[PDB]
This record gives sequence, C-alpha cells and structure tokens, in this order.
Amino acid sequence: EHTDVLVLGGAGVDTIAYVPELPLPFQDSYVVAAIEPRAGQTGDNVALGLHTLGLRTMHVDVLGDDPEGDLVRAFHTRHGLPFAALPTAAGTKRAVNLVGPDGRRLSLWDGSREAEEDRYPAALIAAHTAHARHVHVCITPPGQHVFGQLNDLPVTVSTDLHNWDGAYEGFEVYAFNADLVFLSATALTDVAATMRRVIDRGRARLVVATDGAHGGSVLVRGETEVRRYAAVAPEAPVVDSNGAGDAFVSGFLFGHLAGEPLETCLRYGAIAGAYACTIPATRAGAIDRAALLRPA
Amino acid sequence: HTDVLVLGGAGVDTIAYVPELPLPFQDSYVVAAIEPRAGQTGDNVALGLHTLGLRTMHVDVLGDDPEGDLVRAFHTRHGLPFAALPTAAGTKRAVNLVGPDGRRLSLWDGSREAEEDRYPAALIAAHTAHARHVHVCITPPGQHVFGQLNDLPVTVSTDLHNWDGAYEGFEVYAFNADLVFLSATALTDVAATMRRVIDRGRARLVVATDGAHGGSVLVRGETEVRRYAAVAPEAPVVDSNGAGDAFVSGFLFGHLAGEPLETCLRYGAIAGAYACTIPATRAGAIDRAALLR
Ligand SMILES: C[C@H]1O[C@H](O[C@H]2[C@H](O)[C@@H](O)[C@@H](O[C@H]3[C@H](O)[C@@H](O)[C@@H](O)O[C@@H]3CO)O[C@@H]2CO)[C@H](O)[C@@H](O)[C@@H]1N[C@H]1C=C(CO)[C@@H](O)[C@H](O)[C@H]1O
Ligand SMILES: C[C@H]1O[C@H](O[C@H]2[C@H](O)[C@@H](O)[C@@H](O[C@H]3[C@H](O)[C@@H](O)[C@@H](O)O[C@@H]3CO)O[C@@H]2CO)[C@H](O)[C@@H](O)[C@@H]1N[C@H]1C=C(CO)[C@@H](O)[C@H](O)[C@H]1O
Ligand SMILES: Nc1ncnc2c1ncn2[C@@H]1O[C@H](COP(=O)(O)OP(=O)(O)NP(=O)(O)O)[C@@H](O)[C@H]1O
Ligand SMILES: Nc1ncnc2c1ncn2[C@@H]1O[C@H](COP(=O)(O)OP(=O)(O)NP(=O)(O)O)[C@@H](O)[C@H]1O
Ligand SMILES: [Mn+2]
Ligand SMILES: [Mn+2]
Ligand code: NA
Ligand code: NA
Repeated sequence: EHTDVLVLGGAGVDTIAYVPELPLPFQDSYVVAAIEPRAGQTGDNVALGLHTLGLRTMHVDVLGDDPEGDLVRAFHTRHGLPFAALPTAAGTKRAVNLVGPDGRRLSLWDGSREAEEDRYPAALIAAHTAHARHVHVCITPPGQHVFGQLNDLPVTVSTDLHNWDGAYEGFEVYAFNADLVFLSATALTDVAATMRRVIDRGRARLVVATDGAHGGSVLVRGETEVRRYAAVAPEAPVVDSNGAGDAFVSGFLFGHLAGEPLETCLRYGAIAGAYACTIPATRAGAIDRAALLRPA
Repeated sequence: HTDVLVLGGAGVDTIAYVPELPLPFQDSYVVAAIEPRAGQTGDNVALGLHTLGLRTMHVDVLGDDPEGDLVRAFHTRHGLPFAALPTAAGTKRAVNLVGPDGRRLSLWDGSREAEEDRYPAALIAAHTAHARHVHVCITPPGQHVFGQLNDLPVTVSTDLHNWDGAYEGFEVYAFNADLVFLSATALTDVAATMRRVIDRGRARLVVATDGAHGGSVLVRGETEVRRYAAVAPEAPVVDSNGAGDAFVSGFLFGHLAGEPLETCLRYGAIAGAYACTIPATRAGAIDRAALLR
C-alpha cells in the first residue's frame, strides 16, 4: 500500500528539436519538425519506468511555479505517478536537446536552476521510506544533502551520474553513497579506473558504465575484470535516445528488487533501454512488464 | 487611430546560448538560463514601431498554447494593440542557438500552419480604414491577404528573411509590396534577386541586409544597387535576433515621416545595432530619443 521505491529529484522539461545532422552546420535557420516542450527528465523517466513495471513509486522534487512546472505536474497526473512538488525560487529544471536522425542527442542543460537553500525535508524522506525497499537519488540539487539520512536507513540506494567527468567533485557524494551506481561512459577519460574508484569507497556493490548501442560494461565488488553486456536490437526504429539510460536503470532495478541475478538485471536494463530509443518526443513511453520478460 | 497594421509573425523563441557555432557534438553542455519568450518577426516589428511612437495594430493566428500565453502577455506588457485569431496548428515557435558573437542558428517549427486559416477580410478592412501602411510577415495565412490589400489605399511592406530567391512560396509577398526587406545570407546572387523583385513585383525599393556589413538597396528607376554601412552597437553584442526586424522598424519610422532614403537606411542600421544589445531575458526596442542622435 505504501511507497516501495522513492525517487529523488530529476523532474524537469526537455524541449526537443529534430535536426538533419549532428554537429549541425551553421545556417541562419533550418525548418524542423514539430517543437513541443515535454516533461521527462531523468527523475521523471525513472519514476515512469518503475511504475509502468508495476512498482509503487513516489517521486519528490523541487518544482518552479512555471509553465515547465505545469508540464511536470501534468506528466505525473497523466501516467498516474505519485508526486510531491517542493517550492523553489530557481525554477523547474530545463534543457534544450538537438536530436539527430540516428537518435543521437545533444543536450543543452540549464545550469541556473539551482537554489542552495532548497532541501528535501527529512520528515518527507522518512515518511516515504517507512516500508520502502529502495531509494533512487538523481544527481540534481538538493540531492547532495540527503545521504546522511539515507545511509542510516534499511534501504538500498541507487544513483545515475550520467556523463560524469570522472573527476568533478560534485558527483562524488552521489557516487560514494550508493549501493548501485549507474553512469554513461561517453565523458570518461579512463572507464575502468573510474569504475574501480567508485568500488574502492566500500559502498557500491556494482558499477554500470553504459555505452549506447555497444551495450556497456559493469564492475562487481571484489572482481578484477570488468564485464560486458550486449545491447538489444529494438523492434522499432531508433528515433530518440533520450531516456535510454533511465530506462536501463528502471529495468535493472526491477530485476534487483525481484532477486534476479546480475546478468538478468543487465538484460532487463538493455531491453528497456532499447525500447526507450524507439519512443518519439511526441509521446511518453516506458516498456511494460510483459514485454520486458518476453525475450530469453 | 492606427498608423501601421502588422500582420503575422506572432510567436515564441526558445533561446539557448552556446559556446560556439556550429556546436560540436557532445552528450551535454551546461548553459545559462533557458527562458522561452515571445518576440518573433511580427512581435518585434510591432514593438519597434510602437516604441518609436507610431500607432500600431497587430493581428495574427494564435494557438491555445503556453506559447500563446507568452505572446498575449507580451502585447499586454508593452501595450501593443492585438487581436488573436484561433488556430488548431498552434502558436509559431523556434529554438535558437546563440553564440558569443551574437550569431544565431534558428530552428523553425514548420508544422505551425493550418491551411484553412484566413485573415478575415472584415477584420483586415476594419484596421486598414485609417492605417497608412500595412506590414505583412511571411507567415500563413499571409499569402492569401494580398488580393484585398491590392485594392486598398495603403502602402505595403514585407520581410522575406533568409529567402532562397527561388522558393516560390514567398513570391506572393515579394511581388505585392511597396517596400521589400530581406536577408542576404541565403542569396547566391544578391543583385539579381533584388532586380527580380523590382521587375516581377511592384516594389519601389528593395533592402537586402547583410548583418554587421550593412546591406544593399535597389531603388525603382535606378540601375545600380547601393550599399549602406553598419553602425557599431553602443553596448556589448549579445543576441542579433531581432536585428532585421528592428531595421524595418527604424526604416519605416523615417519612411512614414517622409525622410530621405539615406536617412531611413541609417535609422534602420542604428535600430538593428541596438537590437543586438538586448538579451533574450529582456524585451527591448530603441526609442525616438536614442535613434535621432
Ligand atoms: C540530470 C543531468 O545531470 C547532469 O547535469 C549536471 C551537470 O553536468 C553538472 O555540471 C552539474 O551542473 C552544475 C553546473 O556544472 C554548475 O555550473 C552550476 O550551474 O550548478 C549546476 C547544477 O548544480 O550538475 C548537473 C545536475 O544537477 C548531466 O550533465 C545532464 O545532461 C543530465 N540531464 C540529462 C538527462 C535527461 C534524461 O536522462 C534529459 O532529460 C536531459 O535533457 C539531459 O540533459
Ligand atoms: C518568419 C520566418 O520566415 C522563414 O520561415 C519560412 C520558411 O523558411 C519556409 O520554408 C516556409 O516554411 C514552410 C516549410 O518550408 C514547409 O515545408 C512547411 O513546413 O510549411 C512551412 C510554413 O509554411 O515558410 C516559413 C515562414 O512561415 C524563415 O526561414 C524563418 O527563419 C523566419 N523566422 C525567423 C524570425 C525571427 C526574427 O525575429 C525569429 O523570431 C525566428 O526564430 C526566426 O526563425
Ligand atoms: N541505439 C541503441 N540501440 C540499442 N540499444 C541502445 C541504443 N542506445 C542505447 N541503448 C541501450 O540503452 C542503454 C543506455 O544507453 P545510453 O546512451 O548509454 O544511456 P544514456 O546516455 O544515459 N541516456 P539518458 O537517460 O538520456 O541520460 C545502453 O547501455 C543500451 O543497452
Ligand atoms: N553585429 C552587428 N553590429 C552592427 N549592426 C548590426 C549587427 N548585426 C546586425 N546589424 C544591423 O542590423 C541589420 C539587420 O541585420 P541582419 O542580421 O541582416 O537581420 P536578420 O538576420 O534578418 N535579423 P532577424 O530579425 O532575426 O531575422 C544590418 O543591416 C545592420 O544594420
Ligand atoms: Mn544518463
Ligand atoms: Mn530576418
Ligand atoms: Na526516447
Ligand atoms: Na536581440
């Protein structure tokens, strides 16, 4: 009856423009397809994905009194996602993304959408974790202040560092206080080294470094060699690779909370990620339980 | 009341400031504030003419959009008389990448058109009764309005923007306007395109802007194209979006005031230079005082 998985942060709005190619050669203007601001940033996708897979999720994030804020509220209402909007003077998180015909995405992340005085109230975290098994913390503020509290709780914690430097100190509090750490490998100087470093802090059981259509790589606590997983071919054209890594997290966690072995969890993630690559910005979509369990 | 009737061009730009154009491929950049704003070609011309002290009226189709909200708020805030016609296609919109030098890569939404849309003749006739001039933006249903305008006692201007000089859809605008403005960025043969507007159309003069290099003008009855020089902005160049529209505003302010061609060209250059100094975080147009000295 209560929250099974608490999702912290990551609520926002992407404005997608489909472009002929990336990098886009300079002109005064291109005529593009329909431009339509939608909710569905990393916190929105992890929530939707987990909920579509049948888990009782709660989603909490700071939210502006914005037209962007309206979109996020409507997103959760539309997909039946339990949601708590916290006030903030900074405004709702935004990005402008350029999507190529191959599904590749160039995100322009608004970095002004932070108020240092924002906090996820301790009582709210406590209320939604009273019977919960897992908390996913998005790397958006004020997520950096929540791990003193979560570390004392009988729940597992996961995070997604996305295109982490491997060096940028800001993501460390996330990377070093999470049992399951996810991240992309596109901005890593040394993938293997970053993965080993996250493990050498003595908290994470595994690290996953995703590599798009190549699948990705994983490192398990106490193991020396990194493992790979294969990407799954989508049953539809790759249109928009936005939310794939979030879909991967959702799929993986579904298997994690169901006691599945690592390889199955990785399989779930890959299938969910491939599905997400086939969804336009014109609709919101997350893979369903039945389809996730369909391949062998 | 009204001096100038502005038709079309009501829309919303979403600006993202980027380190360089063209933008090399990365998964993500961290950029400054992204804040959708009203102020496409029609909104800017209206505000420019209004700021300079002319009596304006702006008419365009508008969607029951969040974008529509921004547009309506814009006209109210700046006190621009405005009449929104309903449309099912939605409010026009673009995503613009703006570099540190003010250069802009616009991403125009070409889906915001409904073929059944029309400017109602009775609304057109009503606002052309006392108007001396009508400016028609090249957005639909603009292409259906020149039959009525042709029989009215008003001068007509238009702005063709980054026209091919070949795309047939703009020809109805280019060939039925007293004053034809356009950008020269996409022109293979600037001079030929200008003369073609003179010969096939009824333009009394044609202006092909060229950004910081000024632009080109061709006058009916003359053989050679003239040049005008750009004026340096008096504040840092931030966002060149709206420069061309400001040029039209400054030019018309003098044109409707019977000022010589050289004076009108100069006003536009100043107005356009000023336009490049306004952020996407503010709406701004040059006033009478700053323009006249
Ligand atoms: C979710 C988001 O995470 C990442 O964004 C982080 C930045 O990369 C960090 O640099 C940091 O931003 C700070 C600035 O660096 C700093 O100058 C200051 O302005 O404060 C900023 C915020 O504290 O932290 C950011 C997160 O808070 C990543 O780069 C970004 O791409 C990620 N968003 C993507 C996710 C999805 C779907 O998964 C899309 O909806 C978005 O469009 C993507 O941009
Ligand atoms: C005002 C706008 O004019 C120009 O846009 C025109 C396109 O260039 C044409 O191709 C045509 O678009 C049609 C498509 O070609 C067609 O495939 C179909 O999708 O229908 C479309 C609409 O009929 O007509 C367009 C005008 O509606 C120009 O390219 C564009 O850049 C101009 N907009 C700029 C104006 C300003 C200055 O303030 C900025 O606000 C905008 O961001 C600029 O993009
Ligand atoms: N083009 C593709 N074809 C097939 N599978 C894909 C493709 N792109 C991604 N995937 C799968 O989805 C996973 C996530 O992709 P990836 O691009 O690495 O995530 P991401 O960049 O973090 N997406 P996001 O949630 O928007 O930050 C990969 O590990 C693959 O399993
Ligand atoms: N950087 C600049 N410095 C000085 N004057 C400028 C600058 N950029 C533009 N101008 C002036 O503004 C005029 C119009 O600029 P231009 O870029 O040609 O119009 P535009 O691109 O169509 N703007 P827009 O309304 O967004 O379509 C030029 O002829 C100059 O007089
Ligand atoms: Mn990611
Ligand atoms: Mn223009
Ligand atoms: Na997608
Ligand atoms: Na500007």
